[PDB]
Amino acid sequence: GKAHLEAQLKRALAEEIQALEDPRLFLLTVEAVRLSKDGSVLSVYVEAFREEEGALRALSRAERRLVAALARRVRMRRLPRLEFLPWRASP
Repeated sequence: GKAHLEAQLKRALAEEIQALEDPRLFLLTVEAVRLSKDGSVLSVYVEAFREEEGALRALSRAERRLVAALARRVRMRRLPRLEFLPWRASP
């Protein structure tokens, strides 16, 4: 189901973000993810160490490379696009 795919995507994305070198992402962690009803978009809730806005911009800028990274490890015909939000916003 949905909950299981979200767990796989969360662990996968947390690892792919850790693989990025952007200093704005230092010590950033992924608190949760939520996929849209149809799987079109994955909302990713993160906890930034400093300058939360800067971390969100860094992830947003890396969105295409991150989706490419997910496509290499998750089996989905079309991977969801990513929306990055502050951890306080998680459902």
